[PDB]
Amino acid sequence: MIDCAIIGGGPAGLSAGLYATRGGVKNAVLFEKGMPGGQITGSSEIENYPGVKEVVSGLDFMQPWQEQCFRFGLKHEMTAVQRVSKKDSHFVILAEDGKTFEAKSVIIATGGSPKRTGIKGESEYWGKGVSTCATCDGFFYKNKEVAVLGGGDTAVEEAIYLANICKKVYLIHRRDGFRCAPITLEHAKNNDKIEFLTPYVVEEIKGDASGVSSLSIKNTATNEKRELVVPGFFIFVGYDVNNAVLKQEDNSMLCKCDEYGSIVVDFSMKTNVQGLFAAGDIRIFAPKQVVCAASDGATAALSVISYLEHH
Amino acid sequence: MIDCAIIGGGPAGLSAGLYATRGGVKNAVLFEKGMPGGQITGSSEIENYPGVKEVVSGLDFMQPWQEQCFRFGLKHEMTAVQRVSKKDSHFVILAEDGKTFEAKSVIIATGGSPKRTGIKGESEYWGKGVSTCATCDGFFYKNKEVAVLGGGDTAVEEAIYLANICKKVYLIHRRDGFRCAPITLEHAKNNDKIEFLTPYVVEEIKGDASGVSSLSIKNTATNEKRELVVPGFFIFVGYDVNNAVLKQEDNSMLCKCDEYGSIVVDFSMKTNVQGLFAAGDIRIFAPKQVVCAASDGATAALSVISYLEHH
Ligand SMILES: Cc1cc2nc3c(=O)[nH]c(=O)nc-3n(C[C@H](O)[C@H](O)[C@H](O)COP(=O)(O)OP(=O)(O)OC[C@H]3O[C@@H](n4cnc5c(N)ncnc54)[C@H](O)[C@@H]3O)c2cc1C
Ligand SMILES: Cc1cc2nc3c(=O)[nH]c(=O)nc-3n(C[C@H](O)[C@H](O)[C@H](O)COP(=O)(O)OP(=O)(O)OC[C@H]3O[C@@H](n4cnc5c(N)ncnc54)[C@H](O)[C@@H]3O)c2cc1C
Ligand SMILES: NC(=O)c1ccc[n+]([C@@H]2O[C@H](COP(=O)([O-])OP(=O)(O)OC[C@H]3O[C@@H](n4cnc5c(N)ncnc54)[C@H](OP(=O)(O)O)[C@@H]3O)[C@@H](O)[C@H]2O)c1
Ligand SMILES: NC(=O)c1ccc[n+]([C@@H]2O[C@H](COP(=O)([O-])OP(=O)(O)OC[C@H]3O[C@@H](n4cnc5c(N)ncnc54)[C@H](OP(=O)(O)O)[C@@H]3O)[C@@H](O)[C@H]2O)c1
Repeated sequence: MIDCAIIGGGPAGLSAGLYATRGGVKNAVLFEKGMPGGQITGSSEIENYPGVKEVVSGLDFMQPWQEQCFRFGLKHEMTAVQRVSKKDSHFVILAEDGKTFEAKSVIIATGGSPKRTGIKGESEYWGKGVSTCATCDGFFYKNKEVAVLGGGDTAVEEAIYLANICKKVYLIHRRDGFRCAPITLEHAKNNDKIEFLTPYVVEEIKGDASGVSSLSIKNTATNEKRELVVPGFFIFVGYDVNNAVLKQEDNSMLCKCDEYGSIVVDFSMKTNVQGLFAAGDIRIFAPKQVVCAASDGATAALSVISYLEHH
Repeated sequence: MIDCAIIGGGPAGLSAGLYATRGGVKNAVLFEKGMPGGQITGSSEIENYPGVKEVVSGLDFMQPWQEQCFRFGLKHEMTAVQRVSKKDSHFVILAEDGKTFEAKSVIIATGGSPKRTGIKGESEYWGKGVSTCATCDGFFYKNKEVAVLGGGDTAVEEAIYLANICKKVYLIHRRDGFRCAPITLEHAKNNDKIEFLTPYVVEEIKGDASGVSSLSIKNTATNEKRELVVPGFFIFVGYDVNNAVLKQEDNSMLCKCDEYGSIVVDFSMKTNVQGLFAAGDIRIFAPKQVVCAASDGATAALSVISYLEHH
């Protein structure tokens, strides 16, 4: 059977594959439902991966990972995994096509999904002015004006963060009330670089081939419309980790997860199930950066190597 | 005063500097006693950093980090730091030459130090067949023979690791007795791909332009000398994390450390001291890889950014 099955081919899984195979794992298989690369391939520009000097698209950034991470014997399985289960001292991987695979160890590296809005223009402008990543994309708008959408802890915290980089932040939310921590709302309210736009909705994201240039917004109470001119629009309307593969036939989870469904790991990326590891945005307290996902992947692979030595 | 003082300019410190400054920290200073880059600059060949497909020396690998990590305003203070201390709500950085600097937050990124033997040829062939990093360099010797020096947990564990990649591992130690865990010695003694050479000392590491080619070894019970032909020599004769800057005037330690002196951190790279973070090989459970060190630096910088917003 497979020595290590890696579920997901974003930076976490790719790095895990590289490390596992270069660490002597003889039969490592990367399961990935599309082309490996993960979420960054949706972005028109990345500049914050340490050691990579030139600013390029996310797709171009991930291109060299394909040859490199497979250079040491990693195998690809292009399929959507439906379920990972533990059976005796190994794992059973069920694919959506009905195929089954068996593995001695497993690294879950399935990432997560920012919640989207379906606002007109969102799909076209995703990654070219529409972002869900303030750390990744904020600095591209240094001394420029941007808008933020949402009323939770993430939206308000990120508005505050962006206010220290951008000239001005328009915080757009569909009610006068917010569900973030009152203390955080207090801080945002007292920041002169944040302009609250409530109760508002965004009706259209406008731009051209080079990206976003304006938002059509509307006051929900008065129906007054306005065209807000900004090159960056940050959407923080929620988030869900991709933990579907953990769900067992009896509805339980494969391994321990937190309140939000993220996989609990220790510093070795070990779950509470022997031979099961996790890496990247799927795990608790993940920073949601490529370098961090890749580090988790490496760490999980090193833990797999140690586990397989004794098993 | 300085917003964030980053102590050490290896991949952890460099990545922290990049992230801190791209996150809007206006006055971030990287304290580094030499040229930034850290331990990888001793190696002649790196291939395992996810996303960098070219195989180049460690010095060349780190060259682009110099421009990139400083592109967003980071400053470099070229000095050896003697101590980091708390002073009311900020920190004082004391240099070995007596200069002092005040900072609002600090990231400790000082790495660690493998112990050197001083054996003839060790300096000459460092990073050219002499290594202290089995993950970094092991795979270069796939299906070749290598030697490992030392008799502790690290030497014997790494001999076992290398025996799963190499054709044969010679485990050389200056006594018949080992100080590793009993079960580890048992595993190694019963591994057919490990040959014990005890009690022996290595008198010289020999090579040519291509790197290491042989060792001169002496049996110290019989005084018999002979040549051992191997292209790779791994030295594991001890290790110390670089935690000297934590030691206070009153001999107390600045923050909580583990039994080996490594800094305790949470998943946000926070120590038990407010405004003090750590990153890289200095912190507990560090995998000792550039991508991991860089991930920690990024994470610590994100925590600095949040800290400074509230302070
Ligand atoms: C708009 C945008 C811009 C970004 N720009 C940057 C940036 O500038 N810098 C940066 O560091 N990061 C950037 N990122 C990437 C970000 O940091 C992510 O956090 C990172 O990609 C997470 O990596 P991961 O490997 O954990 O997960 P993901 O990237 O989500 O990868 C998971 C992979 O698993 C696959 N998968 C999931 N479920 C299954 C299944 N059941 N079976 C098979 N395959 C499965 C998915 O198809 C995907 O390829 C950006 C993200 C976005 C959305
Ligand atoms: C032989 C060898 C080969 C390697 N090759 C690879 C490889 O192929 N792949 C890989 O991923 N990694 C490689 N590395 C690097 C390795 O991964 C290290 O674990 C990594 O460099 C740790 O990074 P760090 O930033 O935590 O610490 P370090 O790299 O140790 O950097 C710490 C920096 O802090 C400075 N510093 C320390 N104390 C002070 C002070 N008091 N004042 C001022 N400055 C200070 C030091 O001068 C140093 O530059 C190699 C290491 C070795 C020894
Ligand atoms: N510091 C912390 O402890 C911390 C930090 C960040 C996140 N978290 C937690 O992590 C979880 C995630 O929260 P998070 O803010 O991502 O989001 P979360 O609280 O769900 O909030 C989502 C927000 O987006 C709004 N929204 C949803 N769909 C929308 C749409 N289609 N159009 C416009 N607005 C829309 C919601 O509006 P309504 O309010 O009108 O429904 C809500 O304000 C929460 O439990 C949060 O507390 C904690
Ligand atoms: N799994 C784990 O928990 C784990 C894993 C790794 C390390 N550790 C711990 O980390 C600490 C460091 O261990 P480590 O093995 O790096 O080193 P360590 O225990 O100091 O052992 C060093 C070894 O190198 C030998 N040596 C020292 N100087 C030498 C020289 N100049 N020439 C030849 N041989 C020399 C020593 O010989 P002598 O024996 O003759 O003095 C000893 O066998 C230890 O506490 C170890 O237990 C724990």
